This record gives sequence, structure tokens and C-alpha cells, in this order.
Amino acid sequence: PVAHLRHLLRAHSPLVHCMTNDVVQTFTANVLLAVGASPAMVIDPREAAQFAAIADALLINVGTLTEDRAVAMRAAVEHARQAGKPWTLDPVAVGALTVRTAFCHELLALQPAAIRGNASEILALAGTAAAALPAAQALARRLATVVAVTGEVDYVTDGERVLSVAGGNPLMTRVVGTGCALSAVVAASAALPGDRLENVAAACGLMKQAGEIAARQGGPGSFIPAFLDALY
Amino acid sequence: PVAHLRHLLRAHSPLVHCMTNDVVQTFTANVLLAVGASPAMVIDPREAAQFAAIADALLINVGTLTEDRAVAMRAAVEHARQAGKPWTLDPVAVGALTVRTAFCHELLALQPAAIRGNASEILALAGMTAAAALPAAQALARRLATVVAVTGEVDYVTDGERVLSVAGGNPLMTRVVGTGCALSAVVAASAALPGDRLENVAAACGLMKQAGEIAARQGGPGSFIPAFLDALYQE
Amino acid sequence: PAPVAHLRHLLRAHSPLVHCMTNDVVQTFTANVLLAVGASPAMVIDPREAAQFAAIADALLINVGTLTEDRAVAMRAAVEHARQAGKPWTLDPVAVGALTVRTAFCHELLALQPAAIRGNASEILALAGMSATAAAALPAAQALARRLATVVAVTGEVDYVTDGERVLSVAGGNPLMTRVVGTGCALSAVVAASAALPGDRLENVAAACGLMKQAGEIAARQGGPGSFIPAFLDALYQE
Ligand SMILES: Cc1ncsc1CCO
Ligand SMILES: Cc1ncsc1CCO
Ligand SMILES: Cc1ncsc1CCO
Ligand SMILES: [Mg+2]
Ligand SMILES: [Mg+2]
Ligand SMILES: [Mg+2]
Repeated sequence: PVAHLRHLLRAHSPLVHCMTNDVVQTFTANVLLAVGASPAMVIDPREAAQFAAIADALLINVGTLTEDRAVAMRAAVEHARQAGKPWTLDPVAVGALTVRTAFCHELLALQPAAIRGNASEILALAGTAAAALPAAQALARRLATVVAVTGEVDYVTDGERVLSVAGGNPLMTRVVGTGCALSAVVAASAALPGDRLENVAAACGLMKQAGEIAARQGGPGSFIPAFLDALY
Repeated sequence: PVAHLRHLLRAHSPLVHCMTNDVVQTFTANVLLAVGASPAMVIDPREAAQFAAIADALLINVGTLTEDRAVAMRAAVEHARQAGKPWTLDPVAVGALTVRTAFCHELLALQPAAIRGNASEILALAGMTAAAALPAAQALARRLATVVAVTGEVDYVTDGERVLSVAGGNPLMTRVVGTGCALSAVVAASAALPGDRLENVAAACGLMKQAGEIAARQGGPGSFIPAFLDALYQE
Repeated sequence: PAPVAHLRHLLRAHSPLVHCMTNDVVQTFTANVLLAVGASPAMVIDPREAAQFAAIADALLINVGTLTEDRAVAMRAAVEHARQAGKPWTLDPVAVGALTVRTAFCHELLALQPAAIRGNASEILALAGMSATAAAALPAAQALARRLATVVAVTGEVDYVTDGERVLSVAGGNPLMTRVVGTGCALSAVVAASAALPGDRLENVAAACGLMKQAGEIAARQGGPGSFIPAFLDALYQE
């Protein structure tokens, strides 16, 4: 299942249009390259519209949102949707920051294939993980989307079924962008064949499995190269 | 006192609003996470004004300054000040590039809790090697009621009168981008912690040099980085 | 191989100050590579600051990997002030041919006389305006070099470098280099540095390609893309 997703990512080499935050660009691109996918960060509004039609999948991560970037993200989402390409939302700090929250609420109309966030963010988007489970189900139902609430245990739901994924290591939280990079791999996984819910759960399992390996060294510095090595 | 600062960073886990440059974002966030703090990069002018009142501390680093970002940074600083949250200035290349030099002069009016810079930067800001910039650092510290850290082979930290110096580190630290910029973020975090601000800032300097001495044992700047982050992390 | 070893010492000796206007994905790595080789990176992006600094720096890099309109303005100001001050500037036309805005922008920049251009086969073909790994674009390269009096480097598993008449080839490296982001973008930076060194420009740009291939070959035996990065920077630093 994780093994299957791994083989699939390599065989399809999904081309992922990443519109993500300033802190995680490099790490996201290297995670995607390590699993055999192709990252591409295109942020000018016109280029983004052009490219989102071409890419296999689109990721929207609002971690360092600005108004200019929001314009280009909205154009990207519209062109992806028009072209039948699945897009993934990562609502970083929604619920904590007003503008972000308003923007993501507006993007929900545009029918993401998947939403990947923490409990607080999922709870905010819907209006501890366990507490977010009802909200995630409701979101998945309203939008016919797959919702992943990530944490020490990840929970993935299509609004009917719910899958839990345990493993990994707390050290992953002391490394920036592991969640942001998980969303990119989830975004890629949505362009792959199979049950979407199950592919998103496998993506969570893939990242946890790499993380458990990488965490063995014991430190967050050495974690990064080992994490990337484990993905490849 | 380095051991004490490490303990404090872990126990207080300060939330640090980082408005820093494009070259050192990731490293800054990983450094803060490694010492037990929580980074947050928020750059829209509205969100930044919102967030700067919530975070425990604010870092302003002008290394890749742009017009939009300057507006956002000023707003963040104004709201941090109004909320009582300490903000730190890192005046990267102030004195060499005009726009950011003027901008930083403006910002000094809003009373940073700390300023962390190299000798030339501190001289340009004061209106006057690290030790050569020491009378300027002291003048700047007195004028603003701030702590000034003039950094280099040896770091000097002053509140206007008291001068603490911090030796250690390794020249390899200068062949890795962002070690100085990451120091500013740890200094920023430390200004939010209990205790004497001067001693905490000197302690932040000691912490980063000790980690750097350890990481430099790996021989090269590539291996330096993982080792440096490992050395900052406990357990 | 000799000019590569030579370049390695010249970069360290001159410590060229490179003004880097490059993409959001490769900032850190570009800076660290330039530091590892003994150069000095500087990322300056405000229009007024970039104009000021482009006059001062030893060389300028323009990489359009994550182009925006605001940034293209600053990049133009930089290029113009670098040219006025006689500092060599280098073009990395990332994804030219695949995205229209940056293709038009880079065509606009060609008029401003870059000292070097470095791209892959498809980018160089599209930049030259020719249809139909790197060998295939060598005609386009040559053509482009002549028209502009530039040095063009077309990279791939084998790199070709030309001033329009002469052609130098460099092989080696390792395909793992492609599973790590920014290795091309970083090569561009070192090329940009190399254009500011004394000697034959063409030969120096080729040697830059060689330097990076050699380090990549050593870095690649740490058989994963994660371990590659520290090993690559260490390799560039060693000696
Ligand atoms: C630290 C940080 N600030 C905005 S985004 C981000 C990375 C986590 O998504
Ligand atoms: C290399 C560089 N250029 C602007 S900022 C920065 C990071 C070093 O402080
Ligand atoms: C992944 C990516 N997207 C725009 S630029 C860039 C850098 C490739 O090296
Ligand atoms: Mg999130
Ligand atoms: Mg500084
Ligand atoms: Mg290129």
C-alpha cells in the first residue's frame, strides 16, 4: 500500500504545480524529487494560469500568503479546475490569521480534491485530532473531497470512511515543512489511479515511514538528509 | 548561562514572528525549532500587524528588502510595540545599500529591544572588527535604551555601559549562509525570556558559537549544517 | 581537467562578489554553493538597491525560475546598471519555451548583451528560436553565441559550451544531480562568477561546468539525494 504508492509515484512521475510558502519551497521540491515526481514552482498570475492547466496536480499552501500571490493562486485553481486537474489545499494557520482564513473559505467553492491540515486548521475551515474528526467528515461531505487531519496520528476521511495512520516520530515536528511537504505528496497522489482516500492515507504512511527511519540519528539536522534519502 | 538560556528557550517556547530575508528563511525556522522555540513567517501587512501582537517576539531582517515588505515590516513593528512584544533588528548591509539604510534609520524610532549586526552596520546606524564598532554600539545602545550585539570573530554585547564579549565559534560559520541571521532570531527569542536582557543576548551569542564550534568539527560547510542543528537540539 | 583545477584556485583567490537575482527555490543552495567555492553571494532585489548593487558587484546572475512582474522590473534595472558599469551578467532562462511570460522577458533581455547564457537543450533551443541530451541544441547555442557575442552553455548529462565558433564539451557527473533541486541553478551562479575571472571566458565557463560535475560525482556516492547536498558542498569546499 505504501509500497504501491511509492512504485506509482515513480512510474507516473506526476508534474506538480507547487504554490507554497516561502519557508518550505526547497524542501517541498526535494521531497517531490526524491519520491520520483516533478516539482514546479510557478507564481506569476499568467504563467500560473497557463501552467496549472498543464500540470498533473496543483498544490495551494497559504503559509506566507500575500495579496499578489493570492491573485495568482486563485487563477491557478480556476485553470486547474477547468482542465480537470486535481488541486490540494493546505490551510496553514487558518483560524489564527484573518486574511488567510477569508481566502481559504473563498477557495473551498472551487472544489479541492483534497485538504491537508492540522486539527485547528480543519476545525477553522469547517466553522486535538479527535475534536477535528467531526469537522473533517462534515467538510468531506459538503465538498466531496478527501480531508486529512494530520498529527501524531493522521486521520483521513471521505466523509463516510475514516482511516488512521500511526507511526513516524515526534522529531518530525522539530523540522519545518514536513507537513507542507506531506501536502505536496498528497497533491501528487491525487493525480494517481486508485481510491483517492486510500492514496492519501498511503501518502501519510509514506511520510511517516520515511520519518521513523530519518529520526533514528536522533537530531533534526541529520533528520533532513536521512529523510530525503529514505524517500528515494 | 548558556545552559540556562537553553533551558529557558525550551521551557518558555517563545513564538517568534520572523520577517527575514529570502536566503535564510528555512534555516532560521529550523534553528528556532531546534532550540525549542516556534517560528512563524507572516508577511502580508494585515496578517503581520495581526500576528505581531500575538507572538512573543518579532524579528526584522532587511537582507532582501522590498517596498511591499518594508510596509509590512513597519506595520508589524508598530503593532508589536503597541502590544508590548520585543522586536529585534538585523540591519543586513545597512550602510552599503541606500534603501534599507534609510528604512532602518526610520525604524530605530520604534525602539527595538535588540539590534544584532556587524561592525559596519552598527556604525551606520549609530551615526558614527566588532571592537572598533564598540564605542558606536555603546552610543546606539544608550540613545535607544536597547541592547546592541556587534558580531564577528568575537561578539560584543552592550546596553550602553556594560560590555560583555563572547568568543568561540569557528571561521567555517562564515562559509555557511544565514548563521548570523539565525543568531538574530535566537537573540529575538531571548529578549522575550525572563532575566537580564543583556546577559540573555550574550548567552544567545555563546549558544550559537558553541554549536558552531561543534559543527565545524565535521570539516566542511555542507556537513556543518546538519551538525549545527543537531548541536542546538536536546534529547 | 587542468582549467577546472585552475578555476577552483582562481575562484578562491578572487572571491568574486556575485549579485544573485535567482528563483525562490534555490536561494539558499545558490548562496551556499557560491560560499563553498570561495565566492561571495549577495541577493538584492529591490529595484533601486539592485541598480546600485549591480554596479558594485563583480558579476550579475539573472535566473527567471520563479519570475514575477515586480522582480522582472528589478532584474531589468540590475542588468542595465551592470552593463553601464562593465560587469558581466549571466542569463539562466529557466523553463523558457514552456512558459510564455518569461520567454518574452528573456527575449527582451538578450538585447542587453549577457556575457553568458546557460540553459538545458529545450531552453536554449527556445531562446535561440530553433525547433527540434544537450547535443541537439548545439546548433542553437552556436547560433545564439554568434548573434550576441556571448558564451552559451547547454547542459545535460554532457555539457557543451560555445562562443559561436569554438565548442568545448564536458562529461561526467551523475544523474542523481537531477533528483536534487537547484544544481543547474547553482551551476549558473558559478558560471556567473567565472565570467568575472581573468583568462579565456569560454574556457572558464566550461571549467565551471567541470567543477560542478566533479563535485557531483563525489557527492553522488552518498547514494541518496538527501546525503548528496552536504557532500556536494563539502566537495566544493575541499582543498
Ligand atoms: C514557520 C512558517 N511560517 C509560515 S509557514 C511556515 C512553515 C510551516 O508551514
Ligand atoms: C547572501 C544574502 N543577500 C541578502 S541577505 C543574505 C543572507 C546573509 O545575511
Ligand atoms: C522547481 C523549480 N520551479 C521554478 S524554478 C525551479 C528550480 C529548479 O531547479
Ligand atoms: Mg497545515
Ligand atoms: Mg547583519
Ligand atoms: Mg535552466
